[PDB]
Amino acid sequence: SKFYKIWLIFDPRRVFVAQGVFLFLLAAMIHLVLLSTEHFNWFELAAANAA
Amino acid sequence: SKFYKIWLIFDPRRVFVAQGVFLFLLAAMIHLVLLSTEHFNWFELAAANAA
Amino acid sequence: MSKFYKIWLIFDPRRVFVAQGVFLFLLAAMIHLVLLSTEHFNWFELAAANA
Amino acid sequence: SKFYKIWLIFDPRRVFVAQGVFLFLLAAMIHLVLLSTEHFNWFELAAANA
Amino acid sequence: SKFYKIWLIFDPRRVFVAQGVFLFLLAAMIHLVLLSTEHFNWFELAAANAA
Amino acid sequence: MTCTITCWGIGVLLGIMTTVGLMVVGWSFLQGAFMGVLAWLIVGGVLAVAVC
Amino acid sequence: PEYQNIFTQVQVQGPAELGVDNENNLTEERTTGTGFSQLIGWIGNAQLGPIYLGWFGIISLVTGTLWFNIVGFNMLSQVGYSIPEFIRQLFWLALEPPSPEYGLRMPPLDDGGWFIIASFFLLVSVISWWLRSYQLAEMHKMGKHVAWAFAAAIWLFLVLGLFRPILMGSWSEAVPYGIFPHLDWTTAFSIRYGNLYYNPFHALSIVFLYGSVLLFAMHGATILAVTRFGGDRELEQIYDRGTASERAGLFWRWTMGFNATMEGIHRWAWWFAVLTPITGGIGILLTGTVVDNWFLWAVEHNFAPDYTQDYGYEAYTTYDGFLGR
Amino acid sequence: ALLSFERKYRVRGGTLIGGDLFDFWVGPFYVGFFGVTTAFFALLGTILIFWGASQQGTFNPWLINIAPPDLSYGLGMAPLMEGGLWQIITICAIGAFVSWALREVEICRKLGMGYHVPFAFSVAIFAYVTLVVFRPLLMGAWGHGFPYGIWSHLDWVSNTGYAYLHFHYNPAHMIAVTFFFTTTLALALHGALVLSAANPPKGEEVKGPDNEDTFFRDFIGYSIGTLGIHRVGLLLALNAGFWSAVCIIISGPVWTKGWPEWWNWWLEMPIWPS
Amino acid sequence: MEETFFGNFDLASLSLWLFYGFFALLIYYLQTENMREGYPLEDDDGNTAANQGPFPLPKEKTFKLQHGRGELTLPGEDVQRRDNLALRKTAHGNGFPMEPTGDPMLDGVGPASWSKRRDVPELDAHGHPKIVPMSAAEGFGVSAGTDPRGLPVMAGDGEIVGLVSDMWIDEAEQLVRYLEIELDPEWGDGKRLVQREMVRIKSDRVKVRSIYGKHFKNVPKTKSPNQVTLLEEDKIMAYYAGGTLYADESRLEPQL
Amino acid sequence: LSFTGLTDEQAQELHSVYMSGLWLFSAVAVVAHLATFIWRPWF
Amino acid sequence: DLSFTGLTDEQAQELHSVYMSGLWLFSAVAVVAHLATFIWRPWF
Amino acid sequence: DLSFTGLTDEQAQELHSVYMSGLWLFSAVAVVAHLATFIWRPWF
Amino acid sequence: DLSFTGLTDEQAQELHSVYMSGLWLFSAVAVVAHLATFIWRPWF
Amino acid sequence: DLSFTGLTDEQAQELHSVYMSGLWLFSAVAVVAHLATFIWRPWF
Ligand code: BCL
Ligand SMILES: CC[C@H]1c2cc3[nH]c4c(c3C)C(=O)[C@H](C(=O)OC)c4c3nc(cc4[nH]c(cc(n2)[C@@H]1C)c(C(C)=O)c4C)[C@@H](C)[C@@H]3CCC(=O)OC/C=C(\C)CCC[C@H](C)CCC[C@H](C)CCCC(C)C
Ligand SMILES: CC[C@H]1c2cc3[nH]c4c(c3C)C(=O)[C@H](C(=O)OC)c4c3nc(cc4[nH]c(cc(n2)[C@@H]1C)c(C(C)=O)c4C)[C@@H](C)[C@@H]3CCC(=O)OC/C=C(\C)CCC[C@H](C)CCC[C@H](C)CCCC(C)C
Ligand SMILES: COC(C)(C)C(=O)/C=C/C(C)=C/C=C/C(C)=C/C=C/C(C)=C/C=C/C=C(C)/C=C/C=C(/C)CC/C=C(/C)CCC=C(C)C
Ligand SMILES: COC(C)(C)C(=O)/C=C/C(C)=C/C=C/C(C)=C/C=C/C(C)=C/C=C/C=C(C)/C=C/C=C(/C)CC/C=C(\C)CCC=C(C)C
Ligand SMILES: COC(C)(C)C(=O)/C=C/C(C)=C/C=C/C(C)=C/C=C/C(C)=C/C=C/C=C(C)/C=C/C=C(\C)CC/C=C(/C)CCC=C(C)C
Ligand SMILES: COC(C)(C)C(=O)/C=C/C(C)=C/C=C/C(C)=C/C=C/C(C)=C/C=C/C=C(C)/C=C/C=C(\C)CC/C=C(\C)CCC=C(C)C
Ligand SMILES: COC(C)(C)C(=O)/C=C/C(C)=C/C=C/C(C)=C/C=C/C(C)=C/C=C\C=C(C)\C=C\C=C(/C)CC/C=C(\C)CCC=C(C)C
Ligand SMILES: COC(C)(C)C(=O)/C=C/C(C)=C/C=C/C(C)=C/C=C/C(C)=C/C=C\C=C(C)\C=C\C=C(\C)CC/C=C(/C)CCC=C(C)C
Ligand SMILES: COC(C)(C)C(=O)/C=C/C(C)=C\C=C/C(C)=C/C=C/C(C)=C/C=C/C=C(C)/C=C/C=C(\C)CC/C=C(/C)CCC=C(C)C
Ligand SMILES: [Fe+3]
Repeated sequence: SKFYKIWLIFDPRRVFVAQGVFLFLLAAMIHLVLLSTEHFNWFELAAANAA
Repeated sequence: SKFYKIWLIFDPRRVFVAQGVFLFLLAAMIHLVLLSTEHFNWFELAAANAA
Repeated sequence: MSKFYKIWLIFDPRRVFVAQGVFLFLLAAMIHLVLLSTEHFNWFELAAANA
Repeated sequence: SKFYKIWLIFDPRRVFVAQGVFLFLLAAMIHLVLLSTEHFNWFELAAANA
Repeated sequence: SKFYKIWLIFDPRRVFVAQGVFLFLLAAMIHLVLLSTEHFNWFELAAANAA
Repeated sequence: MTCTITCWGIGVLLGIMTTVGLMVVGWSFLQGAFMGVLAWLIVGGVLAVAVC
Repeated sequence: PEYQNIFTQVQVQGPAELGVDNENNLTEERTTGTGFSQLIGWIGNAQLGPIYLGWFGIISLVTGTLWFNIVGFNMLSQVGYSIPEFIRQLFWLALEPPSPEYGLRMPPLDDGGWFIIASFFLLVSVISWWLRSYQLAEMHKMGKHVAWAFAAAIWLFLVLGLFRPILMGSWSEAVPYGIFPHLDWTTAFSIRYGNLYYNPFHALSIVFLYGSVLLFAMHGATILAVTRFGGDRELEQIYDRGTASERAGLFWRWTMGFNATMEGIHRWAWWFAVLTPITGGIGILLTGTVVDNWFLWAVEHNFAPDYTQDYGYEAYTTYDGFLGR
Repeated sequence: ALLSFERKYRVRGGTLIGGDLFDFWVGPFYVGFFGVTTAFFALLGTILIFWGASQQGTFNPWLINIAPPDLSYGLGMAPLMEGGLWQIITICAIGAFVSWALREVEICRKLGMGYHVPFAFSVAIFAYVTLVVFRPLLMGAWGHGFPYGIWSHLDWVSNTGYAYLHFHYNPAHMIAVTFFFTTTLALALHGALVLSAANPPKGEEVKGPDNEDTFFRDFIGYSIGTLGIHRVGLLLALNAGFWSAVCIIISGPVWTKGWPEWWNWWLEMPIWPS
Repeated sequence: MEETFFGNFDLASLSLWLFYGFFALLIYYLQTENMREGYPLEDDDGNTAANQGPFPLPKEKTFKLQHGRGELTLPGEDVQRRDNLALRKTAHGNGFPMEPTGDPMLDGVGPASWSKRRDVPELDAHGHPKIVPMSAAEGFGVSAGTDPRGLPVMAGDGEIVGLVSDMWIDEAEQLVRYLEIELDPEWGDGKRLVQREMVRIKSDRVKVRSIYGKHFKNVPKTKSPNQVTLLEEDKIMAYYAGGTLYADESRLEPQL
Repeated sequence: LSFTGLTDEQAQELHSVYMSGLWLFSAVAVVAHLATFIWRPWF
Repeated sequence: DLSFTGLTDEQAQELHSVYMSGLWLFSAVAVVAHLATFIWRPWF
Repeated sequence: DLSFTGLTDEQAQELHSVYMSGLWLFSAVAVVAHLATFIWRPWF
Repeated sequence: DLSFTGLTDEQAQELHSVYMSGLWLFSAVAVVAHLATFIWRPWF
Repeated sequence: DLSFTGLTDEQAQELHSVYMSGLWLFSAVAVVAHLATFIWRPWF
């Protein structure tokens, strides 16, 4: 719609840096909770297979 | 697309340094994760194969 | 591929060369130290075994 | 090759001092590693040959 | 040959003191690691010879 | 200032919430307090820097 | 109430100060990259100015990182390269010194061999940093008081890890490279050699450690008390004594009967701090080489207190009484 | 006697109580209403120590030991030769320390300077107070204070430290010790700059504040300034006194187990995989 | 070695006595280094006292002052001594306070007393005056805190004496030193300086509590509006701190 | 109106590119999630 | 006309052209490397 | 154009040419060293 | 053309020729020393 | 032509000649010392 006006408030260079840092940290955190579980831990799951 | 405009916002000198340390640190972390697993530790696997 | 030479326009050759030299050696010492920790790739311990 | 141009980037004083300290530190380190082992320690090998 | 030009970039006053202390500490270190060994300890060997 | 201190106040308030929130779902006081202190420094610090 | 000069009420920031220069050409090794932090400027200077990098600074930093890496990477290998376990046990892991059976000889890498190599790089890094302090003072045409004071700290650093192990003839007497482990070594060191409280030099070093905190609280508060008379400009008060130096002197003269000057306070300050490791270095050197039991030394020299009361808890209460039953 | 510049500062007034009744100088010392009480309490405590030393049987300064009462006596008064003399000296010691701080207020008020010095001394008093009355009150007996002996009060530290099986693992001891080793480091470095700048090599002009300011910029890349070092130096010392009070007031009133066991919260966090 | 020289005097015991001798010499050296200023002692009447202390005066040391200001040998006659002090003894003997003969704040005695420093501005490394107004300074501005320029100045009794017109900074250390006060016609005539350590800055005003409204007209002035000499700094600062005790009788008299 | 000193036309141009990147980042994430659900469903 | 780094629109495409080529060259090796290690010890 | 370090387009070409030749020589040694190591004690 | 350190191109070539002369002399001693040690106690 | 230390070519040439005389003299004594101690107790 008219969401493009957000850049009249947010500095594009100041928000891109924050978005890039946030996205990677979020991705690493979700990848880490999976390994904490015993069901979705593909590293330990592969060891169980062919054993 | 027209993603080239990111360089009108990001300074190439500052971005290139940022991903240079990020890429290696990410690569070192993943290589270390495998060394902590019994299944993917290629150093310990070779010892077992010899015996 | 053939036009990567432009990286020297962004990067100062003086500081890149100094950083590369430190990183390359610190890399080389890391793997050499890693190998010496393993029981299979320790060339000093292997020579004693063959005695 | 054309490696002589490395001195156009690097200061001759700076490389030589850095290289001198770097070379000695390796030589002391590798010699110490040899002394650690039981097979390449030339001091105890002479003792064992007695 | 041509090594005499090393004095064109190294200050003789600065080198000699660095070249001087380094020789003594090295000589002291070797005389110490040599004394620690039982085979090459001339102080302990003389007592053994006298029996 | 009057905004950095206010943003710091939100951080310490969140840390108290984080401490009691983790104690409710188990954990312990010291375990909860550590994450509360950690949340105070990060969220409180980010708020004071992200907006002034 | 009156404004106590603990936080600056207003900060002014101008062009960055690149520092003074002379014919020694200090500027050619300076980074010339400055940044201003307002958070730290509430209590001190707000400028993170350029740092002089020479060769002693570079050598120390590179060799210091090698010691940091060798100790650190050994710890990571000890827990099998498990990063979550490395973080969890970070304060408990260490690089233990060699076993006592190897004497002064080079031990195997897994049994203290990497400790000696890492300690070699730390020794180089510390000495190089001392040379940088000595060189910078000479290039600035200033006194060598910074180098001499830092040499006093290195004296305990050398004695604790280099000089004493040689005198005992065993590399096993060094300090492990760990957060909690070097606290364990500190406690075990006192227990093994009697009671380190009864070491006269340990007692003397504590006198100068307490005096150091004592005197800097006294000096820090006195200068803040006279900062309304421009007392924070200590150097100008030495060359031209103002009312700030007079009142600061008279305050202590009326309190404890004698005082100092604006210069002489820093001679007291320098000497108490410098004597803290100098005296402790002598005490550690004599421990094991000469005494081997400090409480028995105290009993022999008649300064160990004697007690006449009983020792068991049965002489003061009962098990049922303590439990309230 | 006076100093070369002392006469113009010895003016009447500035007292907190007593006015000009006690407002005079004895030698270099300033006597106030609190200088009278300081003289009384300090002399009374000093004499009682030697009276107890006489009955102890020894006058050796190393061996003199005035000990608190037993834990059985609780918070009440004890016989003078069975621990009551220690309690009286503690009252005298507290009265002499508080009077000394209040006397410093009168002196710095007469000189028109700040009250930073008496406030800093109060932290030292607070550390002494939390060792002899505050902690014994929480633990319920006057026998938990340290004895008044040169070497006896080290034995109290040794046993109190080992009463928790490892006293280095105390989190507040960890913080408090870090402040001593740093305050001495700050004291050594600050005292070196002023000495180095004011005493350059022979034949060289003395250096100003700019030269020492740029030295640490060249040395560690950051200089806190002439005002900042005293401002942060007081804070490091005051924090050292405060955190040392914390480490001993939580040992027994707040924590009774061994101090290594405290860190079990970090080892057994739910986030750590098993 | 574990063998004693005599009785029970081993190497550890010998090192202890060596430190005792060294410490005694160190204390003697340290104390004499503190006697470079203020000695000989003198008495309340101004004559040299019969007692001078157990520590003799140290040997002369020379400071090579920069910017061509000559040398300075600290042990000697003091050029900072003040003359014609407006004080009278309250007792015929020694050890009793002096009573001012006039206005203590004007005469500069007690808490309001200054010292006869050099009548030249303090200089930075380059040689220019150290403290200058921000109007002369180039590239300097307020980066944090509350800007006090333009705020009214409220005295110790609540009177408003004027508004802050300028503010003097130490460009060498980037630190604020003084605030200029534009005195109102009802209270003063021109501009006065107050050091930053006696002023508390609020959101709408700056408060100085050591000086009442009527004491502002007598604050010492600077010879020039672009720099302040060491003597003027010492006179200005002493005046404000002297008001912490001489502003009114309630401050001088005991609080209890 | 414009706190960033950026005109309306530029902001509209900037948003269109940002949307194009956001969809591409989301499209990869969608494809990745079907792969994970097929291999090891969590519902 | 918009630029926060002083870069020109025409030369921004020039910089991005080689960055993408560096991206594909770096990624191509990684894909081959991941293919090689999946044959060695698959994780699925 | 687009000079951030003062180098010209023509200047940087031979600097990269020698660097790549130096890169290949360093990499060629590593391949030979790695090939010898795999024969001596294989890790696969 | 390009000289960050200041010394000229022909000057650089003169210094490098001497540096390689020293480098090969240092390496030649190392190779002989390494060869002698391998005959003494081989590590392969 | 070049001197980072402000010494002319002639001075450096004769400075090195004196330095090498000391270096060879130091090494000559060391060689005899190692030769003598090898007869006493060889380390090989
Ligand atoms: C059970 C414990 C034992 C004990 C065992 C010891 C032992 C063991 C020692 C002391 C020593 C000391 N003890 Mg004790 N001590 C005990 C009880 C006490 C008590 C108390 C209230 O009970 C106190 C206050 C003290 C106080 C002290 C200090 C007086 C003294 C330390 C000197 C110093 O400053 O070190 C400061 C010096 C160093 C830290 C070395 C500095 C290293 C170099 C200069 C810096 C290198 C930096 C490094 C490279 C890292 C840099 C990284 C940066 C990030 C870049 N002990 C009990 C009895 N004590 C020391 C001593 O004896 O002195 C004579 C000592 O060795
Ligand atoms: C911020 C904390 C630091 C600190 C600060 C500090 N201390 C201070 C001050 C400040 C800022 C002062 O202004 C004040 C002063 O004027 O010093 C010269 C002072 C002071 N701190 C002192 C000592 C002192 N400070 C110590 C440490 C510290 N104080 C900390 C490191 C220590 C330790 C821990 O060892 C000691 C021993 C004095 C020099 C002085 C206080 C003088 C005083 O109180 O005088 C009045 C009393 C007497 C003259 C005699 C009193 C005698 C008693 C009535 C009887 C004995 C009681 C006592 C319990 C005996 C115990 C003996 C055994 C333990 C051996
Ligand atoms: C004895 C009185 C006090 C004292 C005095 C003292 N210390 C001193 C001095 C003085 C007078 C100095 O002048 C000197 C100094 O430089 O001060 C700023 C110093 C100093 N003493 C220090 C600390 C210190 N002081 C201590 C204690 C004390 N020394 C007392 C409090 C102690 C203790 C408690 O033992 C310590 C640990 C240093 C801060 C400093 C000089 C040390 C130094 O810089 O050594 C050179 C080492 C390095 C530059 C590197 C060290 C290791 C790094 C952590 C590695 C880098 C890691 C990084 C993350 C890179 C990672 C790379 C990888 C990811 C690839
Ligand atoms: C865990 O680690 C373990 C496994 C333990 C380990 O060992 C890891 C080992 C690892 C990683 C090996 C890393 C080593 C490397 C990379 C070797 C680099 C070594 C090099 C490059 C040698 C150059 C030497 C040349 C010089 C230094 C001087 C030449 C001498 C001449 C004399 C110079 C002067 C000449 C002149 C002509 C004068 C000047 C002229 C004018 C002024 C005109
Ligand atoms: C399992 O869980 C755990 C363990 C937690 C885990 O692992 C979590 C991991 C997770 C979440 C991964 C997330 C990481 C991601 C997403 C990283 C992708 C990385 C990317 C995309 C970067 C590629 C960069 C390659 C380029 C681009 C090279 C280009 C190089 C060339 C050489 C440059 C070209 C030259 C120039 C430009 C010259 C300049 C030009 C001019 C001057 C004209
Ligand atoms: C366990 O221990 C292990 C680890 C195994 C170990 O030890 C490791 C050992 C390692 C790494 C060996 C390290 C290598 C070494 C040490 C080789 C360098 C040695 C050198 C280079 C010898 C210089 C000798 C020079 C002299 C001695 C005098 C000559 C100076 C003369 C006399 C100067 C004349 C003075 C003048 C002023 C000239 C006058 C003219 C003018 C003024 C114009
Ligand atoms: C169990 O729960 C646990 C696990 C606990 C949990 O916490 C669950 C997770 C939770 C709740 C997180 C909630 C997730 C959220 C909120 C997702 C936010 C994610 C978003 C929003 C994705 C944006 C993607 C935008 C991109 C990636 C654009 C690409 C940009 C492109 C590249 C364009 C860049 C610009 C240019 C190229 C040029 C522009 C300039 C000019 C045209 C001038
Ligand atoms: C836990 O980790 C474990 C599992 C242990 C692990 O191992 C994981 C390790 C991991 C992931 C690290 C992966 C390493 C990587 C990616 C490093 C690639 C290294 C690279 C790319 C560098 C090579 C090329 C550099 C040279 C060597 C150039 C030669 C330079 C030449 C010689 C200079 C010539 C220049 C001139 C002559 C100048 C001329 C001047 C003018 C013309 C003016
Ligand atoms: C993420 O990054 C990576 C990098 C991966 C990582 O892991 C991070 C690294 C991590 C976490 C390591 C953290 C380090 C820790 C906790 C170390 C604390 C250190 C402590 C407490 C020091 C104790 C006191 C030491 C003394 C007192 C020495 C005295 C000895 C000196 C040195 C004398 C010299 C000794 C010798 C023996 C001489 C030998 C010489 C010859 C033989 C010539
Ligand atoms: C018999 O075998 C059977 C049983 C059949 C079998 O095998 C069953 C298996 C089956 C069915 C498949 C199960 C596996 C699956 C599904 C694998 C998951 C697949 C995944 C995870 C896809 C990865 C792609 C992620 C990338 C590659 C992202 C790239 C991210 C980029 C890099 C974005 C970051 C870059 C930026 C620029 C953003 C920054 C922006 C600004 C700064 C603005
Ligand atoms: Fe000071």
